[PDB]
Amino acid sequence: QVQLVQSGAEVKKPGASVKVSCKASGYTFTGNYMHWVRQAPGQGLEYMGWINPKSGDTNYAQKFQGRVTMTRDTSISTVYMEVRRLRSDDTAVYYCATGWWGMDVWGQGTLVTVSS
Amino acid sequence: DIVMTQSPSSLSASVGDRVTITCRASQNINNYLHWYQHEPGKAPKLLIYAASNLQGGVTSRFSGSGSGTDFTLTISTLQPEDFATYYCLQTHAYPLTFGGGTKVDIKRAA
Repeated sequence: QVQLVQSGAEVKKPGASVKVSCKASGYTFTGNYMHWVRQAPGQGLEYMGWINPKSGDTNYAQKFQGRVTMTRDTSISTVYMEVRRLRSDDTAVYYCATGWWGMDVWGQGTLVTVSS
Repeated sequence: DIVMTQSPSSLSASVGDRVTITCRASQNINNYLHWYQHEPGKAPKLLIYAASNLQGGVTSRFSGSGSGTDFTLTISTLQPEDFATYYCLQTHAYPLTFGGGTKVDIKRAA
């Protein structure tokens, strides 16, 4: 009964940042990596990167390196992804997912809309 | 990084057709390849894990085959509820990588 509960929809101006949350329950939180994926209108699902909640170590897919930061707050079993320098290309549904290794359980998604 | 090339990127078919979708890996990934169905507005749904294993609760009309660098997802007889975009996902190594997707459009025979 692992469950991931994400924060609600956000509306942001171009060049703003957004920080989306993912609260985990039903497993040892520091035990699994957390992944993020998004899907923007018309485009393919794309992998964003991962955070190890034990150490806070991260790595991002090349496309997002330098613009995306993942953090965690262990006291509340929550992982955050902050996306900076928002543009229309970033309007998308953002998903978190966890597993022993892969993406076994998914959050419900968070819509971010980048609007002029 | 491992690049997953998925084909077709889009196709139109009709109910009762066989659909065949491929993913080619840029290097050998053994059997560490999964197939997802995506309906925009829902999280991706796992169909096939480790190349050929049908997920509990998923219709046996879906089947996966292949190993190494060449993988196929077959839908035996297309149904209206298959309207979705399908993806392969390699889990051989991080960063994880999706194929570019196959948008399956359903056209009337009628």
